[PDB]
Amino acid sequence: ITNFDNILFAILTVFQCITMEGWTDILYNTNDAAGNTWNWLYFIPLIIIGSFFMLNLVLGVLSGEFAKERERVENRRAFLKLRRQQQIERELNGYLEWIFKAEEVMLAEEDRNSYFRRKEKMFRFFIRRMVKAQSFYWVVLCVVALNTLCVAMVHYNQPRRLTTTLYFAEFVFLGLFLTEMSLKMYGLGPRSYFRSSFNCFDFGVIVGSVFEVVWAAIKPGSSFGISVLRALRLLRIFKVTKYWSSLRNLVVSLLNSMKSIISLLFLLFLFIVVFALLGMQLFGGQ
Amino acid sequence: PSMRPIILVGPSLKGYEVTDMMQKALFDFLKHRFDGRISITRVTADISLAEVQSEIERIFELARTLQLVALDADTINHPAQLSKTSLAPIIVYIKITSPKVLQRLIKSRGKSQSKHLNVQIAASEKLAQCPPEMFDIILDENQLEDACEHLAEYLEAYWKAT
Amino acid sequence: GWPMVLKHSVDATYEEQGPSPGYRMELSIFYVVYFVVFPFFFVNIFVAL
Amino acid sequence: FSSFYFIVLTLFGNYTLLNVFLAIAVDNLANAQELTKDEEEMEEAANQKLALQKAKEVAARSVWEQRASQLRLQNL
Amino acid sequence: NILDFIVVSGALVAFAFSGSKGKDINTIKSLRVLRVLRPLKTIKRLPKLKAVFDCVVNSLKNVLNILIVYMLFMFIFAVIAVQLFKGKFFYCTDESK
Amino acid sequence: FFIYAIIGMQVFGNIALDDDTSINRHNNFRTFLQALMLLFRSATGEAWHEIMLSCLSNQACDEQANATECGSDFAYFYFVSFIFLCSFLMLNLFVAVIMDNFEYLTRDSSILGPHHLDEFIRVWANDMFEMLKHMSVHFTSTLMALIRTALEITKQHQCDAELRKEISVVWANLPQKTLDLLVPPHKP
Amino acid sequence: NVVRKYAKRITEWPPFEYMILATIIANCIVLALEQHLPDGDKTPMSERLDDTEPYFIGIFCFEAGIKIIALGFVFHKGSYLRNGWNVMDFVVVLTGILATAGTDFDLRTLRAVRVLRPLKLVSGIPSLQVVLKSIMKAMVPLLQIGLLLFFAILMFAIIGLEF
Ligand SMILES: CC(C)CCC[C@@H](C)[C@H]1CC[C@H]2[C@@H]3CC=C4C[C@@H](OC(=O)CCC(=O)O)CC[C@]4(C)[C@H]3CC[C@]12C
Ligand SMILES: COc1ccccc1-n1nc(C2CC(C)(C)OC(C)(C)C2)cc1-c1ccc(Cl)cc1
Ligand SMILES: CCCCCCCCCCCCCCCC
Ligand SMILES: CCCCCCCCCCCCCCCC
Ligand SMILES: CCCCCCCCCCCCCCCC
Ligand SMILES: CCCCCCCCCCCCCCCC
Ligand SMILES: CCCCCCCCCCCCCCCC
Ligand SMILES: [Ca+2]
Repeated sequence: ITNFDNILFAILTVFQCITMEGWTDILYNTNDAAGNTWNWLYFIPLIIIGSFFMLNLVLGVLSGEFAKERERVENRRAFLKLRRQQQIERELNGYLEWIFKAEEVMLAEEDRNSYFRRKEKMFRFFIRRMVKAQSFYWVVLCVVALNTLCVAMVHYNQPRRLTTTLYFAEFVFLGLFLTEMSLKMYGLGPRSYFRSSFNCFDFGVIVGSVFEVVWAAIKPGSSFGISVLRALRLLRIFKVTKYWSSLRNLVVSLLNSMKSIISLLFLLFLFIVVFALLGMQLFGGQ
Repeated sequence: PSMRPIILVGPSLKGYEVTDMMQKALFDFLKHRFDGRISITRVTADISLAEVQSEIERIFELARTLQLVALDADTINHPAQLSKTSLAPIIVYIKITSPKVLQRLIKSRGKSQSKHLNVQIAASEKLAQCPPEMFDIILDENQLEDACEHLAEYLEAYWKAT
Repeated sequence: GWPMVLKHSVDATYEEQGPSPGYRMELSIFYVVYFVVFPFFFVNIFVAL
Repeated sequence: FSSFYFIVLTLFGNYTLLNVFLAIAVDNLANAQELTKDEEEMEEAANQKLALQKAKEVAARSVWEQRASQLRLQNL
Repeated sequence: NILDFIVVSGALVAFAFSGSKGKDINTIKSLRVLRVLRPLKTIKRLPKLKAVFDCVVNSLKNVLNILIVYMLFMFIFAVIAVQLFKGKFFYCTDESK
Repeated sequence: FFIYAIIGMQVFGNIALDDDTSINRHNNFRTFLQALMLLFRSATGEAWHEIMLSCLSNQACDEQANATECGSDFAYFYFVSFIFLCSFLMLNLFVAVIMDNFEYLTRDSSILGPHHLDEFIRVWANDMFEMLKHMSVHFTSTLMALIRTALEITKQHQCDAELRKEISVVWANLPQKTLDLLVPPHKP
Repeated sequence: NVVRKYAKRITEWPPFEYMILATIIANCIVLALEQHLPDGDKTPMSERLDDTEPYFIGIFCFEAGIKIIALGFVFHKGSYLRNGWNVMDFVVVLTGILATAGTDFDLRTLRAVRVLRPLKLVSGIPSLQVVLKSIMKAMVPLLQIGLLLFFAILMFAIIGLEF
């Protein structure tokens, strides 16, 4: 099938070399049929002109089209609406912190003179001030980092003292993270706990980890590997770095256009399904 | 008076928990930052219509000691509402430049005033069309600390002036 | 050589056992998610950056 | 003549795939770049205006980004 | 200058260890391979080659933020894969055993 | 490519060729050209992991080479770093080429460019009216006038002043009066 | 005629559209449930999947009839066959009807068009239509790159013939 016995065979093998799939086997075949001195002048230029140069042109044309389309009227309108939303949310967060400090000083003043209501509310305010303090940030990152060390060292044929150690450390870490979620949710309040998408991620991950623990208790053999996703909370170290804004706004753009992404990964699915059914029609069972 | 007294106004109607709490937090900072240098009092008689006159002389004899005097008025929701009276405090403006954050904040601040949102936003806007020169100090910050240090720095400038 | 690794991954019975063709056939979703993330998403993320 | 299935599936599946995922990456990364840029520009603008008003009372770019500004002006 | 010094030092130590005794071949061959940085000298000499190198390093530093995320994500996938296929990639030459 | 070819030659150069492995008569390290062809093969992603696995430690060494054990576990770093570096450098080449052209790639048909200049050169062969219908002191003053009418910098005197400012800024290399002589023709 | 043309415009009430959607996903699952054996062998469940076809072709024909009687055909400059997506639905349903003609050469190539039925999901969800237009808008400039690639392939194929 890969020969130059005809114009159509030559076109097919040249096209196969263009895709850089099996282009050396075709070269190593012309190194046996003829000498190997002059064959590289046919294929290396072919690869450079068909796979490297053409990919360059495709990237250039696509990026130019993206730049042209991005600065239209409706796309610019949507981006400015997103920017306005971000600014409004930032200002609202600042004013909410203002009002929370007001609440704190007021409640302190009334307590300076229903009693269990005041007790529980000052306890809530103390927790909410604790879970935002910089030391809680560092202790939680230390726990998360010490968690990934316990999952990065699981290897084949590990000592049995290590297997039980990590088995119990998984329970210890699940308890610690459940405690952290409980304190954070009670302090900030559930309506505000889910205001940050990363807290939604943490809640979902610990729920999945509990589900995995239960499922392993039922059937020890399987392992869904959801307890590892707690390593993604190491990604907050960027908060104390001058690069928080870039990454945070990347995630903001992704979550904003998360509907135009799901309806892109779906059309790809539809085309893959169409080609699967076409391949089943043509080559099914043969 | 010997000194121009401090008056807070601008977010929304006084007596409502939003403006009351924002002004109370700023007021508490101003109190415990300048301990031994400012006087604290609560005023419930309408100066804008000047029992009514029983307290203005009280303001003087606090303002006559070359010390800052804080006016916790309960009826002032406008800088020009007092413009006719000779008391002449400094019209501190706790401004928030976008009504949408105001509305979402009223939603955020409990459940009671959610039905009082419309009139409070309307009066806040009414105060918003007022010209800036009517006010003494503008508080455009969103952070508590930045607005606090701005007001404190202007207060230091006034202190050094007199 | 990713199809070979996919074939080994699906055709894997248990720890310290030999293969069995067609076993654990639902472990292709580990290799469909991986291509969606690293070869498709992250590569183009670097190219765009 | 059954190789047209594979030629079409490897042409319209290695460039449509690239188109989709590169569009996602470019759009979202450009949005992030503009968001950080605009928030920083607004930050120093507000800081400068605040310094001016507070003292009054008491008394490069990438080729993509310059070309984006040019397209903005032209479409305006 | 550090690169130039290490190249020269490798050459001189390789010459010094030339005892023709066969005591150590791995070390002398490594000191030979260290010569390969020799053409890397012309990038400090040519200003335009150094400019291209600086542009490449600038692009690398531009994508350094997402490279950390990338290696963290691939570490997570590697750990998931280890939990899945650890110990299972064994086989016989005889398919029946 | 030079650095990596020389390292490959000097480290994996004496692996015994075996057509059942990935170091063959076709894909060896034994000469600069064969090593460079091997690296080009790996760059395009042709079973480069198979080459790595055939270049590892404890391989059969070539008969005419003195050493008995040949190949090394340096192959992991060698091949992985080559893939990373080659892909990154070729990406930078691609992006440099793309951004050297970005005004062409983002061109608009309504807005002018070198295309209008070349077409006006074609107009050389009155016809100016036909081209004004066909559009998006003999052939330089007209060029300046058309460029002025296309992109805008008494308003006519202001345009002349802007032209003079630009000409002063971009005075040509060792010209007596090249753009200055055009200014008398570009004024009206 | 025209007295009834007024009524089946009202028939497109959204549960009708979602029922057409439901039969599209049903047909997609039926297609994905098939298995193929080499030499004319067929599975015991493929017979049931083959019997379920007339319901699908009938529902598609009924939908086409509603869309053809409520709207025009080609005449009013806005009609069924003057919409790009409605032409694909017409091709699918008409070819499914024609596949029940009882001839020899039909089955091998007239059963194959049945794989375009998942695209009726795009034809029925306008958001997917606009997303598809967004995808395909950025691949018109790639036509010149396609011509260039074909020209390069021709030149290198001619050289390969020569040598
Ligand atoms: C601190 C946070 C960011 C976690 C990051 C951890 C990894 C960067 C490190 C720490 C634990 C290390 C692992 C600790 C133990 C092992 C097992 C070790 O296996 C053996 O001893 C080989 C088998 C044998 O000899 O029986 C191989 C290296 C490895 C995976 C190490 C590789 C490097 C790891 C994953
Ligand atoms: C995540 O990326 C990788 C990871 C591992 C191996 C290779 C890559 N990889 N593969 C490519 C390709 C191939 C060519 C032809 C050059 O074209 C494009 C599409 C542009 C890239 C580019 C990179 C790359 C990107 C950034 C960085 Cl720091 C390092 C490498
Ligand atoms: C005796 C000749 C044996 C085969 C030699 C093949 C060499 C092919 C000719 C060179 C092809 C150059 C491509 C054109 C673009 C650079
Ligand atoms: C955009 C990517 C979409 C691709 C999703 C499908 C790819 C292949 C998935 C294979 C699932 C097999 C399940 C096994 C059940 C027996
Ligand atoms: C049937 C049990 C195993 C299922 C096979 C896939 C398990 C892992 C799915 C993807 C987990 C990672 C998601 C990406 C987030 C980093
Ligand atoms: C026994 C049959 C011998 C002849 C078979 C020739 C191949 C059938 C035609 C395949 C064409 C595929 C078209 C795909 C278009 C997207
Ligand atoms: C005969 C060699 C056996 C293994 C010894 C080498 C182990 C791996 C060495 C990797 C060196 C990489 C860093 C050098 C260049 C930065
Ligand atoms: Ca390949």
